[PDB]
Amino acid sequence: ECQPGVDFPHNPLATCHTYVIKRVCGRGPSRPMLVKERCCRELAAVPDHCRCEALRILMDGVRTPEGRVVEGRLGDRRDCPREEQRAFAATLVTAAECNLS
Amino acid sequence: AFMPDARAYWVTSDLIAWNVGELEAQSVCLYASRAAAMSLSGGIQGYDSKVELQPESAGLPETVTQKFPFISSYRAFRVPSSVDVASLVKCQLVVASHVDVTGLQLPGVLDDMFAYTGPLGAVFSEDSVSLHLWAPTAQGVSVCFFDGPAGPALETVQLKESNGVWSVTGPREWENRYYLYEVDVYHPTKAQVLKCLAGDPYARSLSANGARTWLVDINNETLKPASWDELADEKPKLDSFSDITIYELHIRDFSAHDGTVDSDSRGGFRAFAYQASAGMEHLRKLSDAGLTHVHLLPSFHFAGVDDIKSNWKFVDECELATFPPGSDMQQAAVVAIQEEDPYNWGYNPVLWGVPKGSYASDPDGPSRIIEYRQMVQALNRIGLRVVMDVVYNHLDSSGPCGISSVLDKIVPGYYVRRDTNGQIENSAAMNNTASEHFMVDRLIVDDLLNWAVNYKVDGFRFDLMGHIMKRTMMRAKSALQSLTTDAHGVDGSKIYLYGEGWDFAEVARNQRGINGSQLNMSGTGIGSFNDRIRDAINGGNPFGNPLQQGFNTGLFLEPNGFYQGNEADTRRSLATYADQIQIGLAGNLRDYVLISHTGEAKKGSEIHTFDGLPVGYTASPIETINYVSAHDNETLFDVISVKTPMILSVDERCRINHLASSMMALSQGIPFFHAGDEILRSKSIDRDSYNSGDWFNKLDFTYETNNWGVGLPPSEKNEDNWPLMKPRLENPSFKPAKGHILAALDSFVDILKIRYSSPLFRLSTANDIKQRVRFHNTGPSLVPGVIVMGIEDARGESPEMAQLDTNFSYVVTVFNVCPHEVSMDIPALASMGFELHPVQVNSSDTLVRKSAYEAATGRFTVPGRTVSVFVEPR
Ligand SMILES: [Ca+2]
Ligand SMILES: [Ca+2]
Repeated sequence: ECQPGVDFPHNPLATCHTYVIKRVCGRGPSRPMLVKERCCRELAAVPDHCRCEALRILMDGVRTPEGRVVEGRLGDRRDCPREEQRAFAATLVTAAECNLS
Repeated sequence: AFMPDARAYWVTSDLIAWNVGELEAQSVCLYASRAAAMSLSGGIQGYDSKVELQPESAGLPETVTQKFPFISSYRAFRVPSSVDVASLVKCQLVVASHVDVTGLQLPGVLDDMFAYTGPLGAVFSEDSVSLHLWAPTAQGVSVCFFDGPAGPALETVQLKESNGVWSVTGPREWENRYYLYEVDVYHPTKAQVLKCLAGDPYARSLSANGARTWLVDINNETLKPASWDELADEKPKLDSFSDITIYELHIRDFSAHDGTVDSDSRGGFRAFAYQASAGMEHLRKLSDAGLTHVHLLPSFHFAGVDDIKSNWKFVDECELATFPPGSDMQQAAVVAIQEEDPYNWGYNPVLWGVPKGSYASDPDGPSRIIEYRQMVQALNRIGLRVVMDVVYNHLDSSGPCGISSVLDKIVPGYYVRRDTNGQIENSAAMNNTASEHFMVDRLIVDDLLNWAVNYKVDGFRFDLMGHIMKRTMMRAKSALQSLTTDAHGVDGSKIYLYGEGWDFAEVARNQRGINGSQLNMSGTGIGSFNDRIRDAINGGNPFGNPLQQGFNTGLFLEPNGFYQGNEADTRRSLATYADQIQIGLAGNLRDYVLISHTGEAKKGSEIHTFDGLPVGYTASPIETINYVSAHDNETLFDVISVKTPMILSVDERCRINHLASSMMALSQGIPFFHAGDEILRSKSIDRDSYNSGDWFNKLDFTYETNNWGVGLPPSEKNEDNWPLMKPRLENPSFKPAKGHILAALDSFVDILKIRYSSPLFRLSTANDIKQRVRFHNTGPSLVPGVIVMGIEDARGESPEMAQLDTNFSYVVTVFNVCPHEVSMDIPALASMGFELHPVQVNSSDTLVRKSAYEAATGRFTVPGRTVSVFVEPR
């Protein structure tokens, strides 16, 4: 039932996408803790029962009836493969990061 | 080697806090070692003193927890009266309890016993010169004197400690000497006592790269330019804070590429003192239009740039121009020399009280002090007040080593903020300051007074204000306002304050005390950046997906192919963004009532952003800093070239740039402009150009180039966005010509003049805005991409309000972002005597001239991609 545009915004956690790149690939804007805070605030704005869904869309994205992915996803970056980016993306809710249920 | 961690706290002179077991707290002993000889061999060996710490049942009292809330649940331990506290803080200290060994964080006990309010630095008498240094943990403090900036030591004098303060009084002849402090103190990061050579925190001048401190009297006649003491009479008139417009400029960028200025003055304080340079004529044009304030990026002593100019490296600016506009070869040449180039923003504070040596003609001598004062004087004379970017949130370096470490060298672990393990916090950037501590608080206020009195500065921009305590912000405000002309030569009531009120990291939700966040700074009279209006205009946010569209980037009106939902979703998002802008246009007030896109009448605070917080958060319009661009992130031209449809012509984007800028200039509150917004400045889509050199940060006052298409920006910061940058850079139709740049400037100048042609754009109070400001294109029936703003004034026989405008009785502004012309019909503005503003009637742009009004139905015909101002004359 957790639909993008209804329960949470389109491109749900776009700030978290950049934060994943800064942490894993080592590249992105300065003041990484300011980027982190907006990512956690975007994550906390999502209702509790939809948070895991919105986190999956960041990682894998939603595929249209047309066949292609739109609202994600974690792609390939220089010396920074998808599966390496994905593993850290799941740990964003944990106590060591944003600390959210 | 013995390298302990610091999990325990010494909070008052008789109390230690530590989060250990309720039972294991019955075997806690305090160890001390002056020579720091402690080791493990398997208990502890090599200690001077051993005293039992007795656990307290009650815990930590309120007066302690109110200062340090993050450790409120910690166990309390009593320190016996037999212990000499003053001597033990100078030693290596550990508490030990199976075996759990940790160090003590001391700032708490240092503020309890050694809080000092008397003279510091250098005090000049008629026959004597006295020095004062705060170092309550130092074992000894000496002063090395030097004859010049290069020679060996002349003399060495010991200092006497009194209440944590080391002092010495010498003769008058000490004046103009160069000196360094010799401090032997225990450093926890090296776990030993080191004899450190350190500069003065209260230094007023330095030699090259802060190698030595110059013992100079700032009141000296030989340091004052002609008529400096009479500058208060020369300073441009400021009736109210509501008349402020801000122009953000970096000192080096201003004259680095300016041929009309001598090469020895290029990129320094002297450039602003030129008679008729291209740069000073540019600032003169804006000032005559209505510009009031100039905000300059960090000018104090920072690290990152060598003061000795002979070490500077350069890029081959001829051979680099032969590369393709979308190549990666230009950035490779800059990155190779970026550490030894002349370029940096200056966000690496070392000493706050001394002007930067690299911006001076000579790093040695009185050069840096005089040329700074000349820069302030010159800008005031052309009618522009000076604002300093102040960075009190962090420091460049820490530890006992390096030329760039000063404060943390003298008093280790006090000036810097640390976590519950004793490690330094890096959330601001590196080495965060701790403004909650008394002596850090004092150092910040004493600095703000130094620049206000000795340099006659007209305002301050606080970098990461949310990392500074509100307590410090409010005390600085009262101190600056209390300054009078007869007592200190500067009218302090005209000094304005603002900053970055971002709430994040270990200081968020008041975890270290009431911090200076946007929300907490409500009703204080200190400004803060409106990031709500910024994101609503541009689209998305600086850290989000680069292709996210907003109000002024064609969210629904002109899709760019990037999926942002269906047509109904983008239209509802566009109307939401418009509601956020309108609150900001009305001064981003808490209590201002606006009819939102649903038709519901909502207060500014009741309208929220899509991810939590309230949009309107201010009690007064002067607390709002409306902007669409700054030095941070991508420039207005760069962000519009990425977000807007790729098929568009550069002439259409030029008009969009004018819309964003005008929305700021015509808004209630205080407009903020980045240098180059008038002349379509580009950084070649660079988002973090702090270390990108002169190549990407170029400001051209010949108006020949906007610096678009000079190769892909540096990899470390932009590499991942290269694929969406390259084709835009490689396309010639993206690069504007000379005619575009000049037309954008002339259109910018015109809007400023409109703002200052009516006091109605600059309403001083919240209650004035409620009564007078009305928006019209509202509800479910509104025309998308159109904002209509009307300002009412006292009219007719016996009006409800006072008269503020002598020429006009009503002003209406129409903002149109649609690709085509729009015909509005507003019944409330019917049968009125409106006409187009005389500035826009004589405008150089032929498109704006076609704006019209009809009294019949209240029709407002406004051209596409245009802002029009209508007025009702008396
Ligand atoms: Ca002016
Ligand atoms: Ca550099």
